Amino acid sequence: MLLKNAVQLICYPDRIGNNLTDLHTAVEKHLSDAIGGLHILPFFPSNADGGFSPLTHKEVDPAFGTWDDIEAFTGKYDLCVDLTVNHISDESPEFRDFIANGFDSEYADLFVHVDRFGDISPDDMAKIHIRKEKEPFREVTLADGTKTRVWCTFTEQQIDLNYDGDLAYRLMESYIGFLTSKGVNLLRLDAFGYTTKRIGTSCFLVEPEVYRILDWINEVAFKHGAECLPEVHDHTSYQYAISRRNMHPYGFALPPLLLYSLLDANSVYLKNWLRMCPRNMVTVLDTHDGICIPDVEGVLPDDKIKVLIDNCTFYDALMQNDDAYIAARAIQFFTPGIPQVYYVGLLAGCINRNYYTLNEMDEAMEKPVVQRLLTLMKFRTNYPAFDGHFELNYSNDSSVAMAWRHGEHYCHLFVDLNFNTSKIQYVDVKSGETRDLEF
Amino acid sequence: MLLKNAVQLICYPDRIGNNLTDLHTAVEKHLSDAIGGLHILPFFPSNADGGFSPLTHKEVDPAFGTWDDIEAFTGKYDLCVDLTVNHISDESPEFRDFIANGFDSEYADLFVHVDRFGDISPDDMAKIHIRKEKEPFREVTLADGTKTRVWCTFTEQQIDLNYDGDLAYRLMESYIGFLTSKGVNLLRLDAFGYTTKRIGTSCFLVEPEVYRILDWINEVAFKHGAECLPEVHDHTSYQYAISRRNMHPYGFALPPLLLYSLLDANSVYLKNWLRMCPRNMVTVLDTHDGICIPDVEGVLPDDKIKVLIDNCTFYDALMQNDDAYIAARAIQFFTPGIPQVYYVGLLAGCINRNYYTLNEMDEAMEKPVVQRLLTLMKFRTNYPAFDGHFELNYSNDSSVAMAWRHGEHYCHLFVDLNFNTSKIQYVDVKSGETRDLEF
Amino acid sequence: MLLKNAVQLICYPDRIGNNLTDLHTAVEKHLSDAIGGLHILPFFPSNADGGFSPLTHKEVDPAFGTWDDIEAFTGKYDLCVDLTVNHISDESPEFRDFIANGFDSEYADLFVHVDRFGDISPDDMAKIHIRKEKEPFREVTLADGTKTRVWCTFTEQQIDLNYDGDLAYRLMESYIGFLTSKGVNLLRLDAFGYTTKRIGTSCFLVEPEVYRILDWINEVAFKHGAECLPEVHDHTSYQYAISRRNMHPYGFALPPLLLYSLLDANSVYLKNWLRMCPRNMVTVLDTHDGICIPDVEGVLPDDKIKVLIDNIDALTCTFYDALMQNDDAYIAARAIQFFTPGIPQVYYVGLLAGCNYYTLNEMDEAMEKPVVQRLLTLMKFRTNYPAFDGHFELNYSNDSSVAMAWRHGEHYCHLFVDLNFNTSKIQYVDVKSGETRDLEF
Repeated sequence: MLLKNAVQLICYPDRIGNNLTDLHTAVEKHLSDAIGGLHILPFFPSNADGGFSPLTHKEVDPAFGTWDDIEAFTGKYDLCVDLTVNHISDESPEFRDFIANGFDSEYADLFVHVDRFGDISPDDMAKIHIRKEKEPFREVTLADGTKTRVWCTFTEQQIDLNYDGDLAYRLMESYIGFLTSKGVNLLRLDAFGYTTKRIGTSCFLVEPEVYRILDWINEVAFKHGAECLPEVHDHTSYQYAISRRNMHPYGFALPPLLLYSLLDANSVYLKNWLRMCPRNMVTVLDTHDGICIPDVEGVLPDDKIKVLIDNCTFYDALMQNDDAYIAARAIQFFTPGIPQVYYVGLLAGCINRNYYTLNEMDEAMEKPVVQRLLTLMKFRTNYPAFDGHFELNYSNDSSVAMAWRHGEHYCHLFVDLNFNTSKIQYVDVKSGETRDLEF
Repeated sequence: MLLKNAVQLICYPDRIGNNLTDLHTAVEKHLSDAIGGLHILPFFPSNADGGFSPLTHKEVDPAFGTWDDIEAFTGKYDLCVDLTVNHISDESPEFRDFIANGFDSEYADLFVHVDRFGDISPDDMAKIHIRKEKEPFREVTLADGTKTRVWCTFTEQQIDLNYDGDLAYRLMESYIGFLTSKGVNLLRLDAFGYTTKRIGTSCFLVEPEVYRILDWINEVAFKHGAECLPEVHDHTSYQYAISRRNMHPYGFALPPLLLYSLLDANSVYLKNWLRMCPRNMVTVLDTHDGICIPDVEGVLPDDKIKVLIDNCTFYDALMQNDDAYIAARAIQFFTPGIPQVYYVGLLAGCINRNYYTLNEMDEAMEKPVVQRLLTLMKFRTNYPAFDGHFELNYSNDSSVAMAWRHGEHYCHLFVDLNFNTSKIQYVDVKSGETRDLEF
Repeated sequence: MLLKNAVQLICYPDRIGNNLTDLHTAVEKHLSDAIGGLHILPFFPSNADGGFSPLTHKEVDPAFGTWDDIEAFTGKYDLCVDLTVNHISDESPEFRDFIANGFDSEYADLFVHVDRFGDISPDDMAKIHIRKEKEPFREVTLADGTKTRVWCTFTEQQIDLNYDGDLAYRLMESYIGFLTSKGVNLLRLDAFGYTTKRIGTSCFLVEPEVYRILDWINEVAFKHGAECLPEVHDHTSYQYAISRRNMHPYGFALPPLLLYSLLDANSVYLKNWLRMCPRNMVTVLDTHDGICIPDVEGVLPDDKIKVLIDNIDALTCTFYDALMQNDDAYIAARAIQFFTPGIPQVYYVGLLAGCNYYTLNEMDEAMEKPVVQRLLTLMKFRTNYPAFDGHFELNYSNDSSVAMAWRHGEHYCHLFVDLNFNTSKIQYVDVKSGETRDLEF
């Protein structure tokens, strides 16, 4: 549908070269026919958390470039961008206005006021699903000298939005409209699970509230020509729930699943997942965040997870073994969904966030393992069979056999996990013969 | 779509009363507005395996009744019937003709000839997925006095069909056409996984062969006004694969999942499954076959399965506790899909295959627990909300909260697993008020 | 031809002093009555794997010395030397001729050509017992400019020999002849398990081919006055099969077994193993490889292996280090090793209490160490006291101690190890005076 069924690049704005212009130089020079889109990590004005505390989604942080540097991509490549639906910076225009004007501010109902709930019992606090070990409450000093408390799931420079009120949905629709006008196809919804706040609950993925919030955003997105990629790290059950509301789940189960598969030469759990895997997902191997274990619970039994845990750029977990890494990307790419490749993974780097100069990328492109990866990326991005249907094939319990078919076009992946071998056969339509991809 | 979204009765032809006429008497007397369909277990001429060795699918075994006794159901109730796609009786017209006329018989290519494969290595035999501990080869004496071997997965009176040849598909289309002409809506495909025979493979669910076989039958069924219910007992991954080819999977994960849930007062794994559960499934709690464990692998962790195993009509596994049983049916009925109720489960019986006289059923209907179950069955079969959408609600880890919505119509199930309590609230549209179902 | 029942030194040619002559000087100065033989690690022309890729077994690398420097040991000492039966260098004359002349070379059938089979199924690839994570196949560029593939289990400079053909047996009998002419008593058969290549199989320890190849090699050694020490790292069952074909297995079960015993003060599994242990084995404690787990499966239960593994990864671990550099524990392990039936080897680093190259002065220092003097006292006693030449009698003990004894007529010696306090006590019978006396170590 709306998006190109092609490889996407996950990248920062400023870590290949220095800015979006240098980024655009790198894509055109090397990746012009290997990717059909980019996920550019947060590139708005921000004041904490590596970019996830945006003052607004309506500005490019001038450090990275300008909206014209963004639109240079949005005529040839899909564009995936983060939408921080849970929270906005305390330095945002809206929150500074609440600080100035107190509860008389017209943006007051945009934030969550801990005082509405009343006294929250210990039992209700114990239900809250949060990683930090402080109460998720920031007490702020207003202009008048009063002290009120707002909900704060993350760092204190991040103020959560109020989805029992109305302003939060207007603010998001404004962001989505403007972002989509700039050429953004795909909205990665960051920390969507925390948008549901209800005392007595987990305040995380509270059902079915979470899906009504999620349905509303998707419709706003669809009116403006964009699809959604709701990102949550929890039981895969939420990935199928996302998938079944016409949104893109993450294939967060795949990376740890392949690590186990390759390290222990076992395809039983991988094949079972491919037979089940939620569809219309965006697949990753290495992210901008790293290793997440709860995403593979149930997909991989607890004993095999322990094996995996007992035995981080994705390349390092395979012990910098090129054959293993190439086979994992091969498997990822034939997995149903849109494959993302993180930029450090493209350059076979060695904590998960490195800087490259434009010379350093050209050098890294010369690496044998990287040329093998370009060959896959071009093939996955261009060969028409991937636009057809997935048919998994019978294999023994130490190998994986994956195929795609779209009319005449047919290609077949075979990975022997015992020897990390990658073999792709595809149909050259023009000659009608069966050919071996050289990678 | 084609089927009624209502409770179905799984029953034999001759175990409530003596035959299909007595069966029809029982449904009308007690179940006329509580079920929308029936799954009548094999009722064809058969010579082994409790009815799953049919001489033909074109005859009612006169012991049970006639096709007019069948059609008495197919004007008011959906009709689900077994189609033994893997094999037919050795006493069938087709196989006796092969015995008589040897390989000159025009039905010879309807069966699998072990000699085509050649010598089958030990390694290839070790791949075969079979329960019996004999080689799946029957050596038969022909009329001429020659001895040839045919493939035989089950008892020797069951001869497997050949889906590398052509006659097998004609025979099935003939069966489906005639069965559908008699009013059959739904074809339970028995032992479909064994139809794929290929040396070097498991000869069970061989992918993607199994789905092409499965797609073909579904299309034949759709031309003749019927849908399919492919029954396989293996990893749930096959249930999602079935579901994604416009066919009905079984919810074989649910029964052991509820047993664990109720016995250990834990909803975490149940809720995760409901959030994921394959859609358009047919749910059971007790079957005509009994306990199957591999259907809950992954759905329930290995440690909790051991708990379940360490701690059979479904009523007995709950220790004949009515509240627990009623709550399990309540949970089953709000689970997405078409709910089947096995007849012994309807009558709260106490190995999974009992006979009842027409008096004995009337008495069993008077049991308090059975009246509670009728109330659910009528509600699930008639209340319009189930025709809308499933929305699971937040609950603690010892309770389950399930709801359906279809316009104004809304009903909400809450089960406390600690006390086996069942509470249903629904919207009475006529008065517009919220009411409690009394059960 | 029967070997001396005495301690043997495992050592490099060039890491004590500068060369084999300095080695010989060091041996005579300190070890002349403490060892009855030497296992000199590979000293042939080689270009990979630390010496186990020999161009030929018929040359000494001129840096290390000469063949005459080797024969200087034979005459007072048994000599154990590696025979790489599985593979030879790609820079060897035989394979280099294969490079030039293709399949017209008369050395072509000496190597395994992966294309004989045709297509090898995934199921057959998955059967192969191979430790590296590439296919055991090297594709070589021929002189003609064409590309053919030969079987290659280890690094690509190591080309496996073809034991379905005949040339490999001649090549191997040739090496055995030359080695024995220089005085080699004992042939360590390196990577003996991969000699059996057969698609549809593990291509490692393939039975019963593997024993026929092993029996044949044993016979060639016997013609030329040599015995075999077939080295394989797998389930102990293979060690008893070797033992029962009149060859010397390694006691690879012992090191991990003693590590557990000392670390957990438990003699049950050690005693059970000594009661069963295969006969005519050569025992080591630290190898040139380290600690291997499949060598102790069954000998030590899976719960006790995990206990050991948990301790040691907190295996590239010199056995002295695995005992936390505890001198008493190390001496108690060497004592137990020495009373274990078989011929005990001491790796030279273990002799010198290292944690390496040494000069001749440095070895003099290492010999002065109290722990090394205790080890010398053991070695001399094991190499010279006649009771070991009789029969082994294991004694009853509690489950935290080990009681091991040997008897040969009047000669009798008795080891008692308390695993709780790492005490090593040996009492022996002084035949001439008839009294029982304590070895001072």
